[PDB]
Amino acid sequence: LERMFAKPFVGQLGYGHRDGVYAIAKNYGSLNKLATGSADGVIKYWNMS
Amino acid sequence: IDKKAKKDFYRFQVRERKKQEI
Amino acid sequence: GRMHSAGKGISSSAIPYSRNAPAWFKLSSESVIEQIVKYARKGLTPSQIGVLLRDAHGVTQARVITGNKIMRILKSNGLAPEIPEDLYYLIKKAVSVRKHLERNRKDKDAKFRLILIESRIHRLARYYRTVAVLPPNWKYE
Amino acid sequence: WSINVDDYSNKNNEEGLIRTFDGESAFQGIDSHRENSTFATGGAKIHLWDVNRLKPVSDLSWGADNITSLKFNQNETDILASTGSDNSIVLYDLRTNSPTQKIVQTMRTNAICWNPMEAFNFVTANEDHNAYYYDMRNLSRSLNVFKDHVSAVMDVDFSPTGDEIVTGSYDKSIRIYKTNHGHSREIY
Amino acid sequence: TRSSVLADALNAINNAEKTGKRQVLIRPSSKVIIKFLQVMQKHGYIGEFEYIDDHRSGKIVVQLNGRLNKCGVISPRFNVKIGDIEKWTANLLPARQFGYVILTTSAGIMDHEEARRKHVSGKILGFVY
Amino acid sequence: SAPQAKILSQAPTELELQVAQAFVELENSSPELKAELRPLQFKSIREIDVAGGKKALAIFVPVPSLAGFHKVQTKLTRELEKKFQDRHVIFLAERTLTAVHDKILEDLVFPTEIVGKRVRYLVGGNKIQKVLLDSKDVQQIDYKLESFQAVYNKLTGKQIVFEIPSETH
Amino acid sequence: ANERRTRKDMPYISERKKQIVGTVHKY
Amino acid sequence: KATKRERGLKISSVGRSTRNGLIVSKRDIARIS
Amino acid sequence: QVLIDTNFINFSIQKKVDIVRGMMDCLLAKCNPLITDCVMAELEKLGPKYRIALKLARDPRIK
Amino acid sequence: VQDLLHPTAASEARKHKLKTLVQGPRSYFLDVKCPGCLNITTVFSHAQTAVTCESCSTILCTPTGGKAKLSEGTSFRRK
RNA sequence: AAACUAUGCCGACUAGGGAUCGGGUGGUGUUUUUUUA
Ligand SMILES: [Mg+2]
Ligand SMILES: [Zn+2]
Ligand SMILES: [Zn+2]
Repeated sequence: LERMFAKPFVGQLGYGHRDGVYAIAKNYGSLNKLATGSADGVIKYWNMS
Repeated sequence: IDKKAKKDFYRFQVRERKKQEI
Repeated sequence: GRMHSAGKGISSSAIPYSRNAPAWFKLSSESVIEQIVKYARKGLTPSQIGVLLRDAHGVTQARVITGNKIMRILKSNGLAPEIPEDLYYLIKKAVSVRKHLERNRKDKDAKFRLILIESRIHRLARYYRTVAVLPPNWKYE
Repeated sequence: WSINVDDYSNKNNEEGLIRTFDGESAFQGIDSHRENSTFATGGAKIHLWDVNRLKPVSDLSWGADNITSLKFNQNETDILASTGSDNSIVLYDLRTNSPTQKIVQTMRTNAICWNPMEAFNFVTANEDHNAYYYDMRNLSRSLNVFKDHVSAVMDVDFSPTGDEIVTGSYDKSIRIYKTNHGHSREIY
Repeated sequence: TRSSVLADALNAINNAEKTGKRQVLIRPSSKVIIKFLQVMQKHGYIGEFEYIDDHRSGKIVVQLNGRLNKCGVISPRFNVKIGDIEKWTANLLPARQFGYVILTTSAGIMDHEEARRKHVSGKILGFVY
Repeated sequence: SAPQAKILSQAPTELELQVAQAFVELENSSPELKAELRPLQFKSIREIDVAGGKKALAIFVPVPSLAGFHKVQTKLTRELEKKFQDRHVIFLAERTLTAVHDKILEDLVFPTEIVGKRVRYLVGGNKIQKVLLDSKDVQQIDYKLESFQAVYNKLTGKQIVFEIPSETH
Repeated sequence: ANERRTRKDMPYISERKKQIVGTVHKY
Repeated sequence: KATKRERGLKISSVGRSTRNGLIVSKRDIARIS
Repeated sequence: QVLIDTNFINFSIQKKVDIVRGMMDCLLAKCNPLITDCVMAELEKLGPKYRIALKLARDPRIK
Repeated sequence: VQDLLHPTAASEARKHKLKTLVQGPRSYFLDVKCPGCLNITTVFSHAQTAVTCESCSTILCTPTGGKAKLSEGTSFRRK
């Protein structure tokens, strides 16, 4: 039963970054918040909920 | 050293051979 | 990598990184020069001189110990060959094969090897003629 | 940067850049002290910064080698660890404002994470397809080795319960290990 | 037929990139190779690269972060005028703003954008994207 | 022998006088080392500071006599350090720019040898130049690496990092 | 394993200690 | 085994690709310039 | 409003035709190109060989 | 896996002379006492000549394919 | 006289495994052996 119920992927955040993601930072005080940055120079703040 | 020596290699040697040739 | 052969060997000497004389070497530079002159007077070629000094006299490299190559040391003292040492041996080998082909006219293998040797002489002779080490009129045999 | 969030509805802006700190050289890593505002950046030199000051308040560096990553401890907040390009791991203590210990490994380590439940234990992502679990007080020996990956391990993280770690690798996989076992229980 | 040292280095980097290697050894080195790699480094296509002196041509160890699609040298080293640069890029690169064409100019080896900024020109060395 | 004899410079500085007095004292005390100490003579000297607060004595010497100094450099260096503590004594020759810089480096590291040289190019554009030395006298040179860096920076105007591989420092 | 048959002095190194080249402060 | 290898996507047309490098003809250079 | 297919991007790169400019040239009007998740997913599955196609497809002008 | 930039000293020892990071010679030099007069002579490890004592004219080594085999009774030390 | 059932994607190209031929270095202990070589 463990094998047939193994469905780990839940989803992706938004449309992702234009270029590869090389920096991820979690908010240690908030459960659903995240920060990511890419080689494009762009940084985003997410609502994982 | 005697077996590894060359009779005709240096400029002085061939001149010596030329001297004896004539 | 061999020209005129299919071998790809890489056997060679690996000159040490440091270019100063060994610490344990405690002989005067002038003494090494006199030893080089003596051996050249006896008839030894520059390649053979380096072997004797390196094997028995601790001279790791003539340039490192004395600051000048064996060829330049000898030329400074009046000792210089007719023709470059590598060309000297190629010609001698060609002579020996030609002598053998004289007695044995059925040795087609020796005929093939002679072509390779004479070809090496022409390429090597042409280089030395370009650099002016060899007089322009010089021709093999 | 400052970001407007909707966690609470007790109000009802200034969303954007707040301050900029200029540096002499390029930066390569950043991490922030948990208890207080000070944060540390790792570039050609690892620098301790204060938020209320535009220049690095303190300069830390074992030597001339550059620092590629750093991570503040989570329980003993004054302890910090960094990684060098010379295949080294350096430990710092802010109470002394100095480095403490250095060990050189056979290959570079790309990331460090401290155990949330154990103040003196940290795991390192290494480039020999392995992740190494270390004790701060005795760095001569590793506590554990994780060997399942087949390319460089580029990041590592502890679960907040402290019983698991997750590794990201150059081989396009994510592996989860139990801290008491040297082999992965999962691959994604 | 042997190939130029620059071409050998670039082919080695491409092969190491494609095969998934995170480090490549390049021998022999040169000033041209180091400048070319420095342009790459400034644009982030490679990581740190270290030069080792062996009292010979030398060696370089280059770290790769997987962001390199392709690099190469272009011959003959034809001269490109400043006004022509844009057109040449449109011929030599995947897209309008994708990749950099590297030129050896009177001011040194530099990408096409910095050459435009400096109003300099010269021969073409190669391309990276 | 007078100290001024050791000094090739016509107008000797006071520090030259002191160190030349040291050499002639070594000559007189030496029962046979004087035979090699007497011919040896030096052009000048430079006292140049080090990061730690110390200074180093760069004794500028002619190259043909630099060879003879290198023959007897060890004993002279130890004795001069005894006479002059807080002083790191080093014998350098006065002498293309790359070649002379390399020769200056070799003179500095003497009696130790250079195992290798490396240049690390960082991402931002910085360069770290490093010189790898052997482990022949690892403790002594480890007490002198910073002095070598300071001296080389002062003379050649370059930033170099002296490393001793096979040991973690 | 073949080496240890004839090698008089071949020490046993644990997998945990293999990655460390050295440390600065010895204890 | 019968399937041909996937050859990726074409990215250039200016000149031929060889081991020595990308070669651009004299005619092309004049045409572009 | 134009729906982009996966092969369209690949052939556009082969011919050096910009998506936004190429469409304006063809129709002489403002075109709003659109990429669906399926097309984006198909580009990602093509592999590392088509990383260039993936980066152009992510241009901000492509909604 | 190995770090090309920082190879282990043990790994470099096993490699070929020309394949290390910085190629170097694996040979060395020796101080050989002649059994006869006890004078010391410098000998190359891979000597290609039968090095003879200058004073004694006594053979100290014999050339071989690789390392020269020292004559019996000649004591030696690595210089 | 000769051929007469064959067949293998290719390359500038990564890391390997077992066996074997020639050379070299080191370890080890059995064959070997002793101031005739
Ligand atoms: Mg041959
Ligand atoms: Zn759909
Ligand atoms: Zn004797």
